[PDB]
Amino acid sequence: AGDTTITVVGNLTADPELRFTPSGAAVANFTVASTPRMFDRQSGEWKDGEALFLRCNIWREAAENVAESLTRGSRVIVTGRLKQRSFETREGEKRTVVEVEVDEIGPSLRYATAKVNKA
Amino acid sequence: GDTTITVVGNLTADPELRFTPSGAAVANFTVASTPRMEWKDGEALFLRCNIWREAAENVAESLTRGSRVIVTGRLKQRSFETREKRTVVEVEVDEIGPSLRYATAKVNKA
Amino acid sequence: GDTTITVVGNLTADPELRFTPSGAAVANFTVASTPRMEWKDGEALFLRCNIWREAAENVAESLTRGSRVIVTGRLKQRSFETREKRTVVEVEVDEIGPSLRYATAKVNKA
Amino acid sequence: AGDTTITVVGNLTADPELRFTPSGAAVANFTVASTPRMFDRQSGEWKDGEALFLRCNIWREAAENVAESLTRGSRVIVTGRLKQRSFETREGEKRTVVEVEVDEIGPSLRYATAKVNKA
Repeated sequence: AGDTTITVVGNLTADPELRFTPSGAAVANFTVASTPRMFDRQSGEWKDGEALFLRCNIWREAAENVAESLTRGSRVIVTGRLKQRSFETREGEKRTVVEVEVDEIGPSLRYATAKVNKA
Repeated sequence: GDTTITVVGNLTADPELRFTPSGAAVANFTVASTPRMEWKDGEALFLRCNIWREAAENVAESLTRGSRVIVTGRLKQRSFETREKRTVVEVEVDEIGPSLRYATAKVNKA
Repeated sequence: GDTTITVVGNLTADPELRFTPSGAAVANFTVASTPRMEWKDGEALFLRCNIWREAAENVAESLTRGSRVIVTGRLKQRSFETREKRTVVEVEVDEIGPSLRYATAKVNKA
Repeated sequence: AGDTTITVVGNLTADPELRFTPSGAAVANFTVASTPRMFDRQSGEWKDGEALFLRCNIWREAAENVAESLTRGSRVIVTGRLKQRSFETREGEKRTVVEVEVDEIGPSLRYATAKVNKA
């Protein structure tokens, strides 16, 4: 009844890639780079932790809205479901990767303002 | 050890921006989350939210009554123990953004 | 569209097991979540929880006052609008288990 | 300040693998198989969705407690942080995978009871 759900905050590594299926349905893909931060004891200020890079998918109107509104570097908040997709290596094997099927996404207002236009 | 929460919903009213006596910007708003499954609204959940600093000012400039938002933060609770027991909750907002589910946005850094 | 929450904390009291007039088992318990960072407790957050069916009976059999638990469920809110405004929250528990952070458990299916 | 956090519910695919670092610190690894469920419209009851398999890591006392308490098939609830680890293929390349650094874990009481013993 419950999918595995997630919230990620981070920046897009690149402009959202927008495609259209053969039916005309829009799909946008992008990756969120999430930079955590540790205390870094033994003197010293903060220290950025290893970044997590999550590939995200989103469909139809929401995908179009993402393509119209976000770009490389955009700081975003994303909620969605973690899904495992299967791929194919040039050596025959099927290696999986975890991606986010996005439910909702928006630009963070932490360091930015936004002019919102409702559909 | 902090209990975190993500809520999606609509501002019940325009964010109220103030400044502490110290000069620090603070914004208060309430998120109304009404689940649906175009048939049958669920119970409506109204979460009081507070946020600070530049984010506070960006919220006040960018969002209004009705704006659909994604909010993540820490869930807080108070009890006013009394004459009579009263509790409220509140979310100390870490990040907030307008949802692009049903809208577009022109974004402007800094 | 449902707002979910995960909370980690300790039962304030032994779970209270009842049966609806229908015969359905229900358990009520409250989770006290006290964040720490062995220096400085944070604010304590007490979430009323309800769960149903076999899970209700397993909770009542397995957990007591003090038991450290991991709880995920849907956050619910009520307003008692009145003579005077009063709200409470509650978590409709999807799953619950005792944490193995500071304890072991002998587990027994069914 | 915020890591990317997650809650997963599922079953262990196998008994937890327990190891000890050269310092004597315990580490347990295991994978949670999370089976979501869709409505399956166009007549028909429920239908299990594609399972998500997440590799989980946990350390020290908590790892020992997991090894003492859980086995293959154990239904569990897990909270933790999503981390990307780097590996090495037999063809030279470094392929990453997302894992859970476990904060807390416990056996679900959904279909089971537990005798809890506090340390």
